Amino acid sequence: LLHAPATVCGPKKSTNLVKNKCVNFNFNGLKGTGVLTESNKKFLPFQQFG
Amino acid sequence: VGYLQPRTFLLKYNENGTITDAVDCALDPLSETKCTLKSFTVEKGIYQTS
Ligand SMILES: *[C@@H]1O[C@H](CO)[C@@H](O)[C@H](O)[C@H]1NC(C)=O
Repeated sequence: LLHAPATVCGPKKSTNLVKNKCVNFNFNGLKGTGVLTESNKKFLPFQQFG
Repeated sequence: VGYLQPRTFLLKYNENGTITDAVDCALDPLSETKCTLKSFTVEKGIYQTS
């Protein structure tokens, strides 16, 4: 448990996607509450949140 | 070869998500007024800046 960010971990379990529902989303360290819908806004490939 | 030091940049983002312009907040006082107003265009007047 050396003083560094670790590179060996376990696979974090996932979930199927849900549309138009108040859910407790967790997108890579994004704890919170909201609903999920599709978007027409275009990103760049190195973005992940907004 | 150049150096990096802690200073503030006011950078704006395009509607497509990319960065098209940035302002050095400590280069010249007009840019410091642009940083304190959080806008790239200032109007005529007095701005108590720093
Ligand atoms: C934004 O991206 C769209 C997608 O193709 C393109 O048509 C448009 O010209 C782009 N606008 C700018 C200002 O880059």
